[PDB]
Amino acid sequence: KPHRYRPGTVALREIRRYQKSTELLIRKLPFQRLVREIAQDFKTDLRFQSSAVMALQEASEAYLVGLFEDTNLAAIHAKRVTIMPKDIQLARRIRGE
Amino acid sequence: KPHRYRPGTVALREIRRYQKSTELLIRKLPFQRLVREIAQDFKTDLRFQSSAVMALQEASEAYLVGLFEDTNLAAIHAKRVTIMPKDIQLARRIRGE
Amino acid sequence: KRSRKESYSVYVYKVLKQVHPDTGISSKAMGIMNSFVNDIFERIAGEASRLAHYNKRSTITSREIQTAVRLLLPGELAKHAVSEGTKAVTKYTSA
Amino acid sequence: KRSRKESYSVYVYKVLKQVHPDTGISSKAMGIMNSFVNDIFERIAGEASRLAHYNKRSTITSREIQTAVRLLLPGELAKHAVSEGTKAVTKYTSA
Amino acid sequence: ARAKAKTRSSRAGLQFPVGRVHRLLRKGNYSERVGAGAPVYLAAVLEYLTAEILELAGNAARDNKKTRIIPRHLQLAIRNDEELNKLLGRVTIAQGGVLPNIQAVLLPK
Amino acid sequence: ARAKAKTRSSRAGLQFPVGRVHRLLRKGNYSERVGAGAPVYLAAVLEYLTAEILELAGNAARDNKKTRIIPRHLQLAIRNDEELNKLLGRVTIAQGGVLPNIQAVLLPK
Amino acid sequence: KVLRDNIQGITKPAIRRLARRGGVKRISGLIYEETRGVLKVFLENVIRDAVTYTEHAKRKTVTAMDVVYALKRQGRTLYGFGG
Amino acid sequence: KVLRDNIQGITKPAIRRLARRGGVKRISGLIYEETRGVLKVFLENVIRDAVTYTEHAKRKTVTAMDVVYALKRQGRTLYGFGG
Repeated sequence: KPHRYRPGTVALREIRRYQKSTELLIRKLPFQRLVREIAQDFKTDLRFQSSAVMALQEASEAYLVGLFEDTNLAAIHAKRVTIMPKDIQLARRIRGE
Repeated sequence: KPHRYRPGTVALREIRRYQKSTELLIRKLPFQRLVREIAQDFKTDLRFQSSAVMALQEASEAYLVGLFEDTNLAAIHAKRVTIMPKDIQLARRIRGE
Repeated sequence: KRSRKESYSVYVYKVLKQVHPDTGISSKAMGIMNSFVNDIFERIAGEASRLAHYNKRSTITSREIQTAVRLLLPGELAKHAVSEGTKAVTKYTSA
Repeated sequence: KRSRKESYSVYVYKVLKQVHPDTGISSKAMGIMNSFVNDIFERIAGEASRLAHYNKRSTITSREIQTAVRLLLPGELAKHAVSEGTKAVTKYTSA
Repeated sequence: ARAKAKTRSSRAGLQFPVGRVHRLLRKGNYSERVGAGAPVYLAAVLEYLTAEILELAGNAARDNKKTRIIPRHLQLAIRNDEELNKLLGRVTIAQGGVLPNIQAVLLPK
Repeated sequence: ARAKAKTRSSRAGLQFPVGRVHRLLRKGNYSERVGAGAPVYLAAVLEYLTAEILELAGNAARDNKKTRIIPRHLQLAIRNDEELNKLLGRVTIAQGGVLPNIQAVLLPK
Repeated sequence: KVLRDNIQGITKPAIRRLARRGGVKRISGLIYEETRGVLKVFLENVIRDAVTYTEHAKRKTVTAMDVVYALKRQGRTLYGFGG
Repeated sequence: KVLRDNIQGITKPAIRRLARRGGVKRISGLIYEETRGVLKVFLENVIRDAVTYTEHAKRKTVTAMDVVYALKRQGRTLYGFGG
């Protein structure tokens, strides 16, 4: 019978991997397209330095990392492990967003 | 039988009173004693403006009031109504202190 | 007499009498308005000074303060404050 | 033809060689060191400026920056920075 | 034959001081040089913010049947406008207390 | 007819530039005047901070057995020092990732 | 040249990778679209600021300086991009 | 002259009424000593800097202006005492 891990240990191997590794986690082209889409709504005909796109990429990944650490603290606070919408709402509201 | 209120009802009236009220909630001269005790740990025989002690007392009440806003949010986050030390520590950690 | 301690007292009093003829002000509320005008002045002036440094500009003008309003002030507060800023500067240039 | 762009390369290079003779540095770590020293310089300079304004002082002395680094640098780093800066101004005044 | 001393706030039609804000830009040491329209604009922004917040303060005072602004009125005026709340999230009003808000879980059924 | 130029970086014996820090203080527009000991003190603090963080970076890189420090090493250095974490609480390091910190309940058994 | 639905470009496994770097074991299914919304609002804030920096600068290309500076104002200071 | 215990000077009913202003309906018994410590730590952060302001100005008297500056440097700005 072919091998299959129990739920969770693949998640922790991912935890150890992308906490141990450093590389970018969002696919670069759709993130660039999302940024261009948002900036098109504010002032028309914008172009982007590529380094600016990777700068938004690093900053956005780290911002989500901080939020997901806060929701992790919220989830383990609520005796849970699986985070919920009200955890992000709590994290944003306590931080003041 | 003497009249008797149920728990929390007087607490809720106290709530609506203290958001309705605006005055200081810390005793003035004990707070002055505390701030002198903390001050003499850094520089001995310090002297205080009474306005400075009142400003410290207002800021301390503000800090604690906002801290219990966040603590009440964290308590209702965990499906509880009574706050706990882990709620205060959670709010303090998420805030960035 | 002593050294004069500058404030924004009569100015805010004129603003209140323009917006509310029958409503009064307390002294502690006036101290909070001094704190308000000083804090908002500090925020706008500091961020607009940094904007002046970033473009390597020796001048802070109405454009830098206008941009600083767009950064700091949210939404309709921002665009309305832009509107009264433009009416004020056009009235001043027309003397 | 190009225009010179300033960095903190050589100073961080000599410091890293002095604290570790064998250890090298990547380019991105160098950019982060440039950003770090720029951020800390701007923090200390702004706080020194605010201390200067608050007592109506138009000068920045080593006392002002000592006050600032006592404000910002937490705990043991504060007394060590006080020690190195005191030694530094000691050799500067003695020479 | 010197001209009459007119005031720049009245020149721009304002109440807040063009001259004092310009002097504080010169003495807050924020640039070497300051544009002339900048204090006029900054005074306009300050006067408009104070105008809205004093309008809400007078409205709150009329709501509480008081003819004089108390700092409680100021705190109620800050916290009941969400955009002014976002402007002043980190700022505490002296003797303003806090806005009356009770979470619905706390309230009984 | 003129003395040989010898830098105040060498006078203090600090490799951080006293002249350049003084130039950035004058052109960063923080006061009308700057005392001469202030950039010396600031450069000493700057060199101490850089020396301490680069010491931790070199130690962490040797712990990873790598002779060149990388932004991952900078993140490992900063997050493992409580005073540096206090200094850089809200500061993000590019491409450094995060300190490995798995909460205790997340571990199995 | 028209861009219409790029918020879905931040894929669900990309959100999973982000939460793995943040240290998350289990992610609910409702999480992905609202983290798209939260990240959307965050980029509205920082890109609105950077656009104001840009149009203040009278340039047409958003640069990394404007990005890092907008993050710097909001207490989200970023190193490594020339700051 | 010396003061040993003013942590108990912030009494338990005072913490109770502070949390009543905070919207807290119910308070655990272990809250009070912790909040006394937390307030003590917050006052360490404030008063250490406020002192450093005072001997920066070579003064012996702690002023309200120093307190205002120390609070606003932490981003906990207090209105009503400046000037």
